[PDB]
Amino acid sequence: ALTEKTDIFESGRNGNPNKDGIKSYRIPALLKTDKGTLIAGADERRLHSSDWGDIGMVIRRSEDNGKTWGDRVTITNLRDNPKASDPSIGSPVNIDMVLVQDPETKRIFSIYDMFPEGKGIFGMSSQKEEAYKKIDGKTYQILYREGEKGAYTIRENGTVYTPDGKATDYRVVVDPVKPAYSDKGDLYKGDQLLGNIYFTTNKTSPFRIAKDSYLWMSYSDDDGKTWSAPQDITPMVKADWMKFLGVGPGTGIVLRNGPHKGRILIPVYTTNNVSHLDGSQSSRVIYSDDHGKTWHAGEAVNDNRQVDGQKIHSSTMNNRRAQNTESTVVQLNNGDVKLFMRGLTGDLQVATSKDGGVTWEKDIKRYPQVKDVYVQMSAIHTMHEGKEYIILSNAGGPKRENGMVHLARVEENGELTWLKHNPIQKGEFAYNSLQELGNGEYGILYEHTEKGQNAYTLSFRKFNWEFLSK
Amino acid sequence: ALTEKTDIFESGRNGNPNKDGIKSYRIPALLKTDKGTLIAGADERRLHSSDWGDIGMVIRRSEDNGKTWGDRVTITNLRDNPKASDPSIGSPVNIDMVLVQDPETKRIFSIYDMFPEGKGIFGMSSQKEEAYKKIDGKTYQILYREGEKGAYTIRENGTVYTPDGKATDYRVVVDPVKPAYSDKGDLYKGDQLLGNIYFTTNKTSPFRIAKDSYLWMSYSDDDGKTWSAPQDITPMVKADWMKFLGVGPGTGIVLRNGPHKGRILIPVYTTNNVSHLDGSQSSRVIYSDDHGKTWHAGEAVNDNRQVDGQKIHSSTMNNRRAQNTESTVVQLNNGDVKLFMRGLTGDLQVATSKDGGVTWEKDIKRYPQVKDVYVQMSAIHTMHEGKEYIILSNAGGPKRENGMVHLARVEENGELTWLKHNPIQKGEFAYNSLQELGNGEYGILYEHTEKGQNAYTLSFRKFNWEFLSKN
Ligand SMILES: [Cl-]
Ligand SMILES: [Cl-]
Repeated sequence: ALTEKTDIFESGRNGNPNKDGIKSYRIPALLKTDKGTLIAGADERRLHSSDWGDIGMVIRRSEDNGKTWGDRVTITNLRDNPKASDPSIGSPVNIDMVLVQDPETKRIFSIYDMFPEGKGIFGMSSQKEEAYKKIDGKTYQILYREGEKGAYTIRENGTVYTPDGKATDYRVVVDPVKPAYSDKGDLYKGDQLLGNIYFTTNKTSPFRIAKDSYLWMSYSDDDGKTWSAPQDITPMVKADWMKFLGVGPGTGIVLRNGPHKGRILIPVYTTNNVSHLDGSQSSRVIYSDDHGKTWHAGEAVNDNRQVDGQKIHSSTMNNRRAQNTESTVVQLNNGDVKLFMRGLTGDLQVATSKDGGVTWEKDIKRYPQVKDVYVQMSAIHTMHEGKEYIILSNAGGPKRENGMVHLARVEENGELTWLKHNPIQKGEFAYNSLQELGNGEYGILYEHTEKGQNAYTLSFRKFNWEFLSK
Repeated sequence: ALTEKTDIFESGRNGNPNKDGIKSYRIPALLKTDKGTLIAGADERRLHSSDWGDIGMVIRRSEDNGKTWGDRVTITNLRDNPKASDPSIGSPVNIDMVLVQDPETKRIFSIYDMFPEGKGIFGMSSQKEEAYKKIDGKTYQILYREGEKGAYTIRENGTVYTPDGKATDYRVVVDPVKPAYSDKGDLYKGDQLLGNIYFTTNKTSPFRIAKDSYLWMSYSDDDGKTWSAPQDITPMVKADWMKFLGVGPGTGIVLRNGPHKGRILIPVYTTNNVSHLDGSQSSRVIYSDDHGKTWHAGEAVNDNRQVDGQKIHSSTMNNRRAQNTESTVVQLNNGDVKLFMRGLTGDLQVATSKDGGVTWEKDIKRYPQVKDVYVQMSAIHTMHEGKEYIILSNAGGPKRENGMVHLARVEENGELTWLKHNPIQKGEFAYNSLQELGNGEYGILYEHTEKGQNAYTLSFRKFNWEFLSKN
């Protein structure tokens, strides 16, 4: 009914690095592929457990349904700034991935956040720094040059142009070739390596990008074995008013029925400049209708939402308790999309979209049957048999402890009735990612610590329907 | 050397309406056309002097260099909400115009603010209400229906579409036909008038637009005698983060030299949602390179501006003293654009663009020679014999009093050397608009009160180089 845990990504112990020199792993994502492979994704947090520092986006693959696992594959690992005073905040940062496979092209996507060097999200500029300029139709990333106000641009082949549109002999590595693409952003003047556009302190080159918040995507066409260079999808989805835009980590979906069948959905959330992380964190999805080539932002659950007898909008809100942050997305058989959102009510909050994740119904449903201690969760659609269910996993509480697997029935109505609640991991429990394995089996990859382990070790268990019904 | 004043728009006295039932006139704009005609524009503020209520955008024409003036022509006058409880805030509002003529096509433009019914800018929603939606390449105005969350849209022919994209039996008057276009926004079902999409209280129809801030444009091809229906240019220029976006009233310009020759420049200013009117008012220009067909926003003077050793951006700033609001724009012979900005320093603030108004130099120049009491100003380029000058008019102070005309030599590098400072109106003096008349003689339309006149009566005077040069 329930396997012992197998550690997939092992953290160090007692504040020290593990044998691989890594203190921490965080942020599990779990994906069952068309070939039957399991892909387990994580942040490899080398220096410490926080959402900054030197972090690699990594996966391991299992070809035997989770029994054994191959070598870590590093998707992306931006190089640290060797001149940074504080190495703990001294590297351009990637954190938080969402995995999903396109069932038609078989292409697998990892979408994750990026910040230039600094304390991650806390390293964003206090005043807006424009990150992109649209020139004669084409969108280019901006560079700021030491002691100058104007917006330089990174154009084709990575040639840097002056604010007034003249090509310089500066070049940015826009087609990285090094393992894990560690050369991305390197800045050259002709033949000479000068620095990196993602460095923001003690710079040895003239140029840096905006101190803002970015969304990157890498893809695999060989079942997770190798990965493309990162693709900067930010300007496709990030509105000018948005401060932070980041993923709700875990595993995204592809709509399997209705008019929008084939659409890829990725949970994300934003903040605004009015109240940032204090009162504006707002869930939504981004989506692709062309197999991951182009991306669009849906509306926020909080857009024109009625809260306490007054309307709010994700761009202007300042309401701590009306926030909804990281989320997990499921499509029902009736075509409706459900968004389960981390928040501050103490119980489960759920939004419904009838147009394939573009807009949301006027009310958020709350379920007091499922506690929410303000931590990430994952949920998946499952059939059994053939009655419709959703499995949702998160911390039971009262703190981030006692991992639970919750079973809901989806009524002919679209409503959910919570039937079963079963512990899956005693002790520390935080982020997690569920997947159907087939033949009545399910897998979960989750954050837990024991025996002095640093936050966190990511471990894998399998369970079956008999476990669910307990 | 200086004519006596001719009142062009006369306010009421002692808080009462004038003979035409109008309490107030405000916001002068003066335009010398290609034909020599003088167009004088204003807000005709019927009920009171404030930036809301029942206001018409009006002009008068002078064909003899300001001696006689014709009848008032009303460009736009949205109808009031007949069911509003408080008539003082009971009408959709237009305020604040900028005039300009395209020297090539001879088209004359009037660009002005619009708000739905309410207390003008103070009637904007406290949270963002989306005003436009893009669907299959086309941008549509949104309508909101009582008790429903979703965005209805006004599509082709004014037909209202449901949020899920189906045609309804409702239609909006998108091509208004009544005098001063007072039927604009009327909401019909079949042939029955139900109400108006600009009404926000005590509505008789199901739909209203976003409670936001809009920019409208009307044009004339017959020297100001008649005007087009208003064109909503907002979606071309208003970024998602912007709260207010409104004109810096007066007279805009067309660049006459350099790589951007022919560009129409219209001063505007924005606020953001972080500090709105308290800490974010920020000047910029909108512009057209295709004779007014399409419009674009330049960057703010405040965008990536260093202020006390720290950067600000117009979209995020909260700095009262760093604001710049209504402004007046001039192009120099060297091609630089100068933006003279209303602000809170006590003296003249000037920004410079080297790229035809799109981006601004890192420094704002302050000129101690010219006082600024926190009020609108105007400035024009002028050639004399033929050396290059700017004339700038505003209140000399200490309050909104003593209208001055300021003369600057423009130096080869674009610096301004202030030469002369002459009073042009004792007592009350506020908004104003200068033009070159020819000789050189010069005209000015300005706000002033005397004899108990309500804020304001707008008057016209001429002056010559001899009054300008006065020691
Ligand atoms: Cl560098
Ligand atoms: Cl109505």
